[PDB]
Amino acid sequence: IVEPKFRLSLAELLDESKVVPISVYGDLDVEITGIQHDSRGVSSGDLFVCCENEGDSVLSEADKRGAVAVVASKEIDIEDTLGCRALVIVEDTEAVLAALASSFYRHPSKNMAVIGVTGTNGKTTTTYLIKSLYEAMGVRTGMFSTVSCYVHGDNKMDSPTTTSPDAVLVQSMMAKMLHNGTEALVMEASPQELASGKCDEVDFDIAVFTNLTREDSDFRGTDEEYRDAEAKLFARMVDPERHRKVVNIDDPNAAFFVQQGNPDVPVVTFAMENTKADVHPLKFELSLFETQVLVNTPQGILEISSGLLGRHNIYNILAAVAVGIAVGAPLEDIVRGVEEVDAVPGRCELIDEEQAFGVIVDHANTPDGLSRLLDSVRELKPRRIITVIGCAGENERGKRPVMTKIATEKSDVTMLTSDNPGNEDPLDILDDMLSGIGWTMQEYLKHGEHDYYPPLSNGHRLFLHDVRRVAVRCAVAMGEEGDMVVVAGKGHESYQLEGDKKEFYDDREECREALQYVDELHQAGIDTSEFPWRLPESH
Amino acid sequence: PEKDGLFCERIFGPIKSGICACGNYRVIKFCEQCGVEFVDSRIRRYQMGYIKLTCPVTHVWYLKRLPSYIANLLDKPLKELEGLVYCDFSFARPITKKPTFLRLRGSFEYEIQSWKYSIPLFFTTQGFEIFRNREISTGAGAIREQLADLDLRIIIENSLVEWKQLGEEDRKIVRRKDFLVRRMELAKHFIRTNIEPEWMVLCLLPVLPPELRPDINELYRRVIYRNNTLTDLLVMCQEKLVQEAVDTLLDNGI
Amino acid sequence: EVAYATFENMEYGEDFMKPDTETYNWVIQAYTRADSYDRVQDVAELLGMMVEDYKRVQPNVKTHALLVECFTKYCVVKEAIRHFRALKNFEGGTKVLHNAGNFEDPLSLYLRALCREGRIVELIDALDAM
Amino acid sequence: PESFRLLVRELRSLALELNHFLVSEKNFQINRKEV
Repeated sequence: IVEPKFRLSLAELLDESKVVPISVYGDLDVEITGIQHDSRGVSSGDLFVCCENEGDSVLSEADKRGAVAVVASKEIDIEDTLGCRALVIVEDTEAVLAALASSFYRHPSKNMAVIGVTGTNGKTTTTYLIKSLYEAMGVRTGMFSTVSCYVHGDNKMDSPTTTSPDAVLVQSMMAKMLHNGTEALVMEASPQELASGKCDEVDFDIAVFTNLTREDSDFRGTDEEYRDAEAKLFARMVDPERHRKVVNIDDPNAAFFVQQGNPDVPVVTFAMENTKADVHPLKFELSLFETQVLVNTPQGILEISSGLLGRHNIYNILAAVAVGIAVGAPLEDIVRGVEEVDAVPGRCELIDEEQAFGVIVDHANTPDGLSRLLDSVRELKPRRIITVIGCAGENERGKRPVMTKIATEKSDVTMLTSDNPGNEDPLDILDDMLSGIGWTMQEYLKHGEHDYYPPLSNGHRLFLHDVRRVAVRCAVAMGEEGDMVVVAGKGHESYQLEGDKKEFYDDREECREALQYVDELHQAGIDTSEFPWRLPESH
Repeated sequence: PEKDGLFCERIFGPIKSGICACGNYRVIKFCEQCGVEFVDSRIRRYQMGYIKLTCPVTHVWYLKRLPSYIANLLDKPLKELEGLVYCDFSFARPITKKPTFLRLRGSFEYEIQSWKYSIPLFFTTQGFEIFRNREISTGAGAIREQLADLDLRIIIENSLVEWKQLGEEDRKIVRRKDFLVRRMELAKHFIRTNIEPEWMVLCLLPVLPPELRPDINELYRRVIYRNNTLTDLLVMCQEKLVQEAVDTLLDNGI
Repeated sequence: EVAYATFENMEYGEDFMKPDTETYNWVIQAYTRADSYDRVQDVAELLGMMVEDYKRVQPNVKTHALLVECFTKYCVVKEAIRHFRALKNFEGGTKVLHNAGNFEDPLSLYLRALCREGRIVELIDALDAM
Repeated sequence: PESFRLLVRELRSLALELNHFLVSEKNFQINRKEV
């Protein structure tokens, strides 16, 4: 991947961005080769933007790393503490930050087709499906997702491990795709990013609305503010000739979004249950390994066989179909693009190694995320559900008993383990989890001495192990014909934080490697139906 | 005196009062070139050293001198406990305060077949080593895990109820009763003192000051030699050689 | 051992130095609140020495409260019950045993030990005294 | 005394410590003698 080079003077950058400074000090002709807001990422020749929440030590760090000009909301004594050649004072640094990044990178979003997907659920899988849909038509398509970032095809970018990319970063990578030949792009438009104004300078072409449910406890706002934040993307649907709208009409809110923006913009409706939608399924079949759906579209009917699981993924397929319908895509490109996508990482990702039970890895780490995930697995009609779940340490202490009660009431077998202990002892977190069903670590360990763990009041089984690698692989070894093993918590994350070091750990690899070697364990006489294992030489 | 040896002047002090290893003299704190403390040479009569054992070894006083203290505290016959130290045995489920998932228990004279190939391969070797010494262990280290994990208050209650049951009910009942009284007496003393029962297994070996060993030196050499050999390999046969040598140094003729 | 050396000075001294009831209470209290080692045998031998001195020495409220506290701590419950019965007849009684909640609250330990051993009839009689 | 100081070191070789404490009869403070 080729790194673009940008060179703009400070005077030109302000003039292009239309930012009116309160006061300017130093030299306005200083050449700027980069823009940064985090001091640890500032390089020599970069323009530093100081947010209101970063103190005086941050400014020195940016200056030490070679910042040549600084933008901040408050007056700073340049003459004795800063070696920077210029300083810009603005009323609001956060609002100006988006404008500065877009002007510096020359508004790359104006040279591509930008498709923004907003909603509480389905943003990542729909973004993965739509990118494949555009690629099936031969368009070099990039992607901005919570999981991954691509320039086009399989060319993965080394994305920083930040759940919400900043406004500078979004503009920075977006121009990189342009320099490398990207023609279209699909980005997730999360409510937090839309509310924060990070995506304010993105020229969206098509806005897709999936659904809205109050799930994100991280959102610092009311339900109306959460709803209006997503409406920002639909508010920009102004040009009828260029812009398109795709809405899920099963949501009661959907009417609110359709009224947003220019009412003359074309709208394509998709629904699983409402047959009044333009794009809707006629019949579908769900199994542990695949879904098959017959979808009625304004241009005809389509047959789709997808590796994605659950009925919530049918909506994501329909949204990709409707977006293909909206752009007038060839029906055959719609089917090929959808069927090409097999596993978006960490989103109910099926781990297939030609075995008789399904293994899915998901990022669900909340009581309501786990409840929704286990209800989607149950509708696939497995014989048993085996869930591997843990809780993060030093934070979110209130969900520990809650997630155990949910797992034990919806899963036939539950295996508690460690998700991210940090500096907390893993057996202390597991004691907090055990309290949600009336158990304690001491009682569980007593049952281990008698080599027998009794079931719960509902007849389900609970097992425990503080080593995640052991607990994940032991749960795969408990799988039988027609079961489902759900490894929740981490999803696509590739680190297990113990103490302070972020040891490399991938849940997908552990499930993949356990499936390979489960055969030799069973022919060696080991009975792994439950805890404890029965070796041939044990009685 | 050889550097870092049994007579080293880093560890035990100068052999000449006020004279360092390099020969620099001062009137009676550490030399910059060698590190000798400029003190009286009499400190070699009182300065201790120690040997860092790669593998823990049981103290021969508390294992072999009948009646055995470790065997009485663990309620295991010295025969089944001596093979864990000097024979090719292995003890399953040494600990009870951490999760386990195998139905093994007790002393295994042979080796578990599946534990050799299938289990290490299924969990990978790097991931297997983390929880390996929690399902089945071997050597004196296994004994130390049992001692460290003992619930001394459970021992007293279990011994008392078993003692009373035998009373309700000829050379074995009386002998078993004396065993139970000794065990509960032993547990009580640990509770009310600051002595930990796991200290009966040595992790470090204190070394006598050189002036008191101007036999013992050769015994120290053997312990260091085998202990240095064992850390180069990192086996069970070498652990026995280290453990046996420490037994010879501490108490021969046992 | 510091207090016991002084007690031996008195017990085997002249007549004007002989222990009184307060002297026995101090030495008993020293052993009951010892930091380490088992002291229940020392207390029980001191009690036997005090009983052998009955023609000259008689107990008071503190003697029984200390003895209830000692036997409860070492879980010699049947002996703590005998001395609690004598403690009931003394005015103040259980308040002295409570020690204002200090020294691990000997009043509560006596009640807990009665509950743990199913001596409920004794436990109710203890509550009446309180 | 050299007879007793040498004894302490030989006992230390067997992982035993032999400490000599003086308890003051005046203020009951415990002093560990340099042995």
